[PDB]
Amino acid sequence: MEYTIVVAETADSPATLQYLAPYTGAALAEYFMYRERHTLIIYDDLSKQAQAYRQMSLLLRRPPGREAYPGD
Amino acid sequence: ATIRADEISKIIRERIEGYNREVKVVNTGTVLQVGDGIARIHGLDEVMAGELVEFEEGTIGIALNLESNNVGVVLMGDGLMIQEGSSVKATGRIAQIPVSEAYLGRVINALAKPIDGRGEITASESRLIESPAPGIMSRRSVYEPLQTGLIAIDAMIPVGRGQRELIIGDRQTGKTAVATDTILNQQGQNVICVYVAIGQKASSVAQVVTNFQERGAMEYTIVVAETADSPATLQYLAPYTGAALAEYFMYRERHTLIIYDDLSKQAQAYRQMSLLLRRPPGREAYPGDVFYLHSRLLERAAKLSSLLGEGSMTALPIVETQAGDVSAYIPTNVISITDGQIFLSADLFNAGIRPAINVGISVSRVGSAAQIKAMKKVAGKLKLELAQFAELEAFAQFASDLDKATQNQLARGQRLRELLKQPQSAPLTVEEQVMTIYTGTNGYLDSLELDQVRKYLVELRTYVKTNKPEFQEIISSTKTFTEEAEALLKEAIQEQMERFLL
Amino acid sequence: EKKNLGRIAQIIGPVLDVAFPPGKMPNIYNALIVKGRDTAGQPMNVTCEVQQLLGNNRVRAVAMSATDGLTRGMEVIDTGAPLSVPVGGATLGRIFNVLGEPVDNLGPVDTRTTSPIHRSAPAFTQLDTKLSIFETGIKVVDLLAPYRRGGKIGLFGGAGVGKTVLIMELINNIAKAHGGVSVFGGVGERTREGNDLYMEMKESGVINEQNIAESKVALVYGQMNEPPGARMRVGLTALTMAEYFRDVNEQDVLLFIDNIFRFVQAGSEVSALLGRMPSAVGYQPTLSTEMGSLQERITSTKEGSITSIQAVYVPADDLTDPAPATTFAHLDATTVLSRGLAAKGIYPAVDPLDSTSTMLQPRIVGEEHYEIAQRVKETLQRYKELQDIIAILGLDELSEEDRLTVARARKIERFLSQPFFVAEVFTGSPGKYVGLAETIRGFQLILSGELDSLPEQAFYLVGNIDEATAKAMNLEMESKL
Amino acid sequence: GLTALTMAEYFRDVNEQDVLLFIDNIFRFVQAGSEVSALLGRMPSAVGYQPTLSTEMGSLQERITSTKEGSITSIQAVYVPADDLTDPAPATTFAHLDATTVLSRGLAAKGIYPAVDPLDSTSTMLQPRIVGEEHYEIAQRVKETLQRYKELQDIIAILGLDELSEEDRLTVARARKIERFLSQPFFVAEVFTGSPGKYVGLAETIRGFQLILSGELDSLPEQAFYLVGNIDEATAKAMNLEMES
Amino acid sequence: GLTALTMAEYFRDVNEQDVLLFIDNIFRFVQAGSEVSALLGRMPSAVGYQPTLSTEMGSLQERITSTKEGSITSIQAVYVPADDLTDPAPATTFAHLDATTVLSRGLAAKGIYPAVDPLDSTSTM
Amino acid sequence: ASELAARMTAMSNATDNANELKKTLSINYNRARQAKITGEILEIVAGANAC
Ligand SMILES: Nc1ncnc2c1ncn2[C@@H]1O[C@H](COP(=O)(O)OP(=O)(O)OP(=O)(O)O)[C@@H](O)[C@H]1O
Ligand SMILES: Nc1ncnc2c1ncn2[C@@H]1O[C@H](COP(=O)(O)OP(=O)(O)O)[C@@H](O)[C@H]1O
Repeated sequence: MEYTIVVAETADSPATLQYLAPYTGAALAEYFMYRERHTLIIYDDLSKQAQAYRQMSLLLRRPPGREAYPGD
Repeated sequence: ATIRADEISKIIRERIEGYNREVKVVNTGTVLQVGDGIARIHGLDEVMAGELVEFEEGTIGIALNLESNNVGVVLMGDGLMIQEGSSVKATGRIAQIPVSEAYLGRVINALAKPIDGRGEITASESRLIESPAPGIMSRRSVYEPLQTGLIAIDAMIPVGRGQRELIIGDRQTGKTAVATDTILNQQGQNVICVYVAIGQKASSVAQVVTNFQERGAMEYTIVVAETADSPATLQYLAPYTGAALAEYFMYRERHTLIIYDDLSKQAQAYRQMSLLLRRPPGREAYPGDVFYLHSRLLERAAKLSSLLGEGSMTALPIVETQAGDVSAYIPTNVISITDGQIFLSADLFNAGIRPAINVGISVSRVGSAAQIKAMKKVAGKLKLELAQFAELEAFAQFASDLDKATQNQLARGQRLRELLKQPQSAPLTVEEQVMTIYTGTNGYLDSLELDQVRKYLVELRTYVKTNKPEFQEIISSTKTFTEEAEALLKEAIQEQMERFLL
Repeated sequence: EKKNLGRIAQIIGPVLDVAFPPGKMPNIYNALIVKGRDTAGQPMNVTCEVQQLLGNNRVRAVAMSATDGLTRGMEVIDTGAPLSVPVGGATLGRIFNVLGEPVDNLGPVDTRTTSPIHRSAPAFTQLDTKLSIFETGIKVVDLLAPYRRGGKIGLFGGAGVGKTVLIMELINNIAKAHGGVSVFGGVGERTREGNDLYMEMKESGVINEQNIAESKVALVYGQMNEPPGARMRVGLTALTMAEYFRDVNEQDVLLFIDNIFRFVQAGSEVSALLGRMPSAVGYQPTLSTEMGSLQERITSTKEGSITSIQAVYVPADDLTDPAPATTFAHLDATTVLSRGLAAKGIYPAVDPLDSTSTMLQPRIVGEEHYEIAQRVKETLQRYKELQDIIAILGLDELSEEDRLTVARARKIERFLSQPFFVAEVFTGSPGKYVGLAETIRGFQLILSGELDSLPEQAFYLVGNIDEATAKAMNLEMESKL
Repeated sequence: GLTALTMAEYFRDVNEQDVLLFIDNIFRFVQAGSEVSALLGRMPSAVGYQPTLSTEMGSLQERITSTKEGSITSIQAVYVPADDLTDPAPATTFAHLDATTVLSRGLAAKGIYPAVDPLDSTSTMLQPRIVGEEHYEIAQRVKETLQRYKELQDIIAILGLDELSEEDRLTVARARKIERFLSQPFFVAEVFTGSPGKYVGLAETIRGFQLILSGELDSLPEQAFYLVGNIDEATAKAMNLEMES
Repeated sequence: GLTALTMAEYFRDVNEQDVLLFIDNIFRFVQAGSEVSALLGRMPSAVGYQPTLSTEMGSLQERITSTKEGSITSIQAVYVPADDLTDPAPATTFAHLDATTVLSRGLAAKGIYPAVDPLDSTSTM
Repeated sequence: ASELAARMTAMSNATDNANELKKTLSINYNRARQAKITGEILEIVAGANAC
C-alpha cells in the first residue's frame, strides 16, 4: 500500500463516475510518469466502463451500434 | 413528425406574402436538404412519379417520393455540387434511355451516355427503363439452342434462346470466363450480346472490353459498365438500362443475349439505398423488396410468340456465393426466379478442373428442347457415364469390383474430365463438340495417356476440320448424327490415331 | 475560400452541425476549419468535413480532431475544397497526420502543392489494360505468388513474423531496382509501434535522416488516439500522396496500408455516429462503395502505377465476414506469413502453398514460369504430406522417387530464403536482389537433377543459384580442410 | 390469391361442386403484403415482416373450407426463404394446413426425387380409424426405421457402417432400401430423366413396404429400388441388374 | 425487493443483529424495469433490457452489505433465461455475488439433484 | 499386422471425415454468428426508431 493508489468507484455509482474513474487513474499515473518515475496502472474490467458509457450514451438518445454500444 | 423539410423560412415567407393566388411553381423546384442518395425538392407540383428531373450541376434525378409539400428525388450520381436552394427542372418524360442500332461497339455508364471516348451516339428516344415484361399470351416455349461454346454447358446443361440461366459460384471461380465465352461464341449467329458490369473493378471491365475488341466481338456487343467507385443508384439501375437496350433489339425480331455480372452487387446497392432511406430491412439487412428487384428485371427475358416477331432475350445472371453458400438469401432468390443454374465450384477450379461446373447440382429446365438432335444423341451416354463417375470418384477411393471399375472410371470418367476442360476464351463450334463427345463417351478414348488426351483431342479437332469438310456440312445441314457422319468420323479417328502414335 | 463564415449549432460527440448564411454553404466532402478556443488561453482550430446538408442553412460535419472545449457559436470557416494535403517530394521521409500536418517535429512542410483527397478515379480510357508483373526481387514472392502492377496484395501474417522487415525490403527494392517511391499509410497506428517503425526506417536507410528528400518513403499516420473521422480519411490522404507521385512524376508507386479492416471499422463508427441504419453484420450501409471509392484509385494509368500492399485482418477468422469479403473483391494476390517458417529460420517467412496469386497463369507469366512454379508447389506439397511417414519409417524405408523428392524439397524450402538489405543490419549477410529470370533458372536447375550433389545448407540464405554453388564449394572446402 | 379464392368459392357455394384450388407460392402473397406494409407506415415484425401477418394469412386460409355445399381441396406451395423452416411465413402457414409435405435440399441433391422428407412430412389423416390399421402400422414402422437411421447418421458419418451391431446395420440397410423406394419417376419429369412416370396405387405401396420391412427383399441391390414403383418392378430391376451384370 | 431490503436494513442497523435475507428471483426485479423502460421513453439497450441495467442492479446489490455493526447474509435466486449464462441480467449479478452456485440442466436431466454444477459454481471463500 | 493396417485405414478415413465435418460445422457456425449479430442490431435499431 505504500506505493499504491486505489481508485474505487463501486457499482452503485452513477454511470459518469464509472466512466471517469480510469481517466483519473491515468491522470495520477501521468503526473508520476512525467516526473521521471515509472508507474503501472490496472484497469479492472474496462468492459464495465464500456457499459457505463453505453448507459449514459443511450440515455442521451444517441444512435446505438452493435450491442447498443455507441460509435465512439 | 412535428417537423417537415418544407418548413424552412423562405417557403413560409413566400406563403405568408400572398396567401390566395393562382399560379404555382409549375416546373421550378428549389432543392433543399440534399442528403445521402436523396434530395428533397419543394416545388414540382405537376411532376410525375418516375419523372426525370435535372439539377443545376447537371445531375439527373428521378422523382420517387411525391409527398404533399415536397418531392424526394433520388440522385443518379454523386450529388456533390448540388447547391442548397438551387433550381430543379422537370423534363416531362418518364425515365428513358435513347436506343438505336448504333450502340453496338460502345461502352455505357448506365445512363446511355458513353464512357468510351468515341463521341456521342445517334438515336431515336424511346424504350422506358422500366418497361413491362411480356404477358402469358405474348411468349412461346423455348425451342432453339444458344450455343455457349463450352463442352460441359452445351452437353449437360443446354441453354436455349429465351431462358434465364444463372451462373452461381464463388469469387474467382469462373462466371466471367463463362460469360465472355458465351459472348465470344456468338460470332456467326445473329445474336446481339449485352454485357452489364455492375460492381466490377474498372480494370476487369478493361480486360473484358479489350478481349472483346481483340477477338472481334464488339461488332454485336454493347457494354454497360458500372465500376466499384460508382454511386449505389447507378449500380442499382445499370441492369435495367441493359435490359431496355436489349429489349429494343428483342422487339424487332432479333435474338439478344444479356449478362448481368454480379446481380448480388446490384442487391447490395439496393440494400445501401434502402438503408440510407431508412426502410425496415429483413434478413441479412436486405429491404424485403429484393426479390421484386430481381424478378421484375429477369422476367423480361422471354421468347416472344410468332405474332410478336419471334424475338428473344437470354439472360445469364451471375451471383457470387460466400464459401459456396447456395442456401443464402440472394442466391436462393435468383434460383427461385431463373430457369436453372450453372454451379461453378472453388475446389474444382483451384484443383485444375478449369471450367469448374458442378454438374450434379446444375440443371436447365429446357433440356432437349434447347439441344439439337446431334448433341442429344451423342450426349445422353456422356451424362450417363459422368453420372457413374460422380459416385465412383466420391465413394470409392480405389473401387468396388476393382477390375470393371478400372475399366469404368479410368476409361470413361477420368478421361472425360480432361475431355471437358477447356481453355480461357476458346469456344468450340457445335460440330467439334459433337465430335469430341462422340470420341470420348462411346468408348474410343479409353486407352490414351492422361496428359496426352488434350493434345490428341485438339489435333483430331484440326484434322477433322481440315480433311473432312463433308462431316461439318452434314452436321451443319441437318444437326443430326447420321450413320454416315458416324462411320466417317470412326475411320477419321483411326486415321488420326495412327498419325499421332508416331 | 472566402468570408463564408459558419457558426456551430450542435456538438454531439465528434459530429458537429454548422449553420451558414442562406446562400453560401459548402458542398458535401468539403473541409471547414473551426476557429475554436483552447481553455488554456490560446486559440486552436479544428478541421471538419461536411457529410450531409440538413436543410435551413445547416450542414452536418465530422471532426478530424477532438471536439472537447468547443462552444456553440464558434466561427466555422468554409474552405470550398476537400481536405487538402501537401504533395510532392516535400513529403518524403516525413510523418503526416490526416490533415497533412507534420507530426515528426522536424519542422514545417512547404505547401507548394496541395491536392484534394476526394477525387474521382482515372477514366476507363485512361486505364492501362496490360497485365504486367511487379517484380519485388524476392524469390518466393516473384516465383510462387506473383504481384501485379496496379493491383492490391493482402498481408495475412500475424504479429511477430517478418512483416515489417518485408515491407522495408519492398520499399528499398522498389527504390533501388525501379525508380519508384513508397507511401506508408497507417490506419489505426498504435503510437509506440509508429515510433518504433519510424526509428527502424531511419536506421535501415529507408528514411535518410542525414539528408531528407533522398528518402524512399512518405509516412501518413492516422492513430488510435484520433477520432473516427481521421482514422477513416487517413487512407485517402496516403492515396493522394501516392497519386501525386504517379500522376506528376510518372513513377511506379508502392502504397502500403496498415490494417484495411480498421479503415472499415472507422467507417462503421462514423456511420453509427451519423445515425444511419446499419448493414448486415452491423457494418455501414455504404460499405462496398466506401471501400471501392478508395480501392479504385489504386490502378495503373498510362503514366505510372500504384501497387498497394494492404494488411488484412479477418474478424473471427472467417473470410465470409463483410469486411474481408468486400476487401477480397479487390485483391489480386495474397501472401501469408508463416509462424513456423519464421521459427525454423526461413526468413522471409512467406508460406509458399497458402500464398495465392491470380497472376500465376500461363497467359500472363509464360508457360515455362507457370510449369516450374506448379512443379515446385507439387514438390513442397508432397514433402508436407510425407513428413509424417519420414517421422515413422525414415528416409531409407521410402522409395527412390520419394527420397529424391524429399531431398529436392528440403533444398527448395531452404532456397526460398533470402538475405535482406534491411535485415542485414542485425544479420550481417550483404543482402541480395534476385530477379525473376535468375529465380526460374535456379529452380529449373534445383528441380531437374543438375544440382543434387550439394548440401542442404548450401542453398539456404543465398540468392542467385551461382552463389548457391559457390557456397557449396566453400562448404566442401570446409570438409577438404 | 383473393380473386382466385373468390372464383373457387362461387363454385363451392352456388354450383355446389367439389372444387380444386392449386395455388403456387402462397408465400409470395405474404411477401408482397410485407412489401406494401413497409411503405404503408407500419412497424415491422420479427424478421421485417408485417405486424399483420397471422391475420393476413388467416383471412385467406379460413375461407378455403368445405361447407355443406361443396369442398375446396387446395394444394399450396409454400416457399421457405434461405431454407429456413422456422421463418415467420411458413411457421404461420403450418397452423392452417392439415396435410404438410416438407421437401429436403439434401434429398433433392442426392437425386432422390421427389425430395419429400419422410419424417417432417406429417398429416392429420394418418390415424388407424381413417386409413385402416395395416396402412397405419406400415407407416409407423417405416417412420420408426427412418428415425433410427436419422439418429445413428452422425455416428455412421464420422466412423462408418463398420462399427454398428448386426441389428443396427440391418436397420441401416433397410432404411436405405426404404429411402430409395420412396422415390418415384413422375409423368411431368419425363424430360428430366426419361423412363416414364409410374402411377403407384395405394395397396401396391403398402405391399411393397411390407415386403421391404418383412425381410423378404434383403438380398437384392438398393439401385433396384431407386426410381421405380410397385415393388414387382424393383424385383424385375434387380433381376435385370444381376443378369446384365 | 427494495421493500424487503429496507426491512432487512432496519434489522441490521437499528437492532444490530445478524439478518438472513432470502430473495427469490432477482431476475424479476430487472425484468420489471425492462418492461417499464420503453414506456419511460428510454431507448433500449443490448438484447432488450433497459440501458440502466447495471446501475439499477448495483444500487440494490450494494445496499446489501455487512456493515461492521451488523451483518446480512443474503441468499439470492437468479433466474438465468434460456440457460444462457452470458445473458446480461445474470452477467451483471456475477460481479455482485461472493459465492456463485450455478445449477446445470444436464445434471437435473439425470437426477443429480441438487444439480449444482461442480466445475462452474465457484466461490471466493 | 493386418488388424493394425485395417485400423490405420479406418483411422485415416475417420480423420478425413472429421476434417470435412469440422469445415462444414465452422461454415454453419459463421453463418449463425452473422445472423445473430444482424438480428441483434436490427432489433436494437428497431426499438430505438420506435422510441
Ligand atoms: N476456363 C478457364 N481456363 C483458363 N483460365 C481461366 C478459366 N476460367 C477462368 N480462368 C482464370 O481464372 C481467373 C478468374 O476467372 P474469372 O475472371 O472467370 O472469375 P471472376 O468472375 O473474376 O471471379 P470474381 O469476379 O467473382 O472474383 C481469371 O484471371 C482467368 O484468367
Ligand atoms: N530476413 C530476415 N533475416 C533475419 N531476421 C529477420 C528477417 N526478417 C525478420 N527477421 C526477424 O524477425 C523479427 C520479425 O519482427 P517484425 O516483423 O518487425 O514484427 P512485426 O511483424 O510485429 O513488425 C524481427 O525482430 C527480425 O529481427
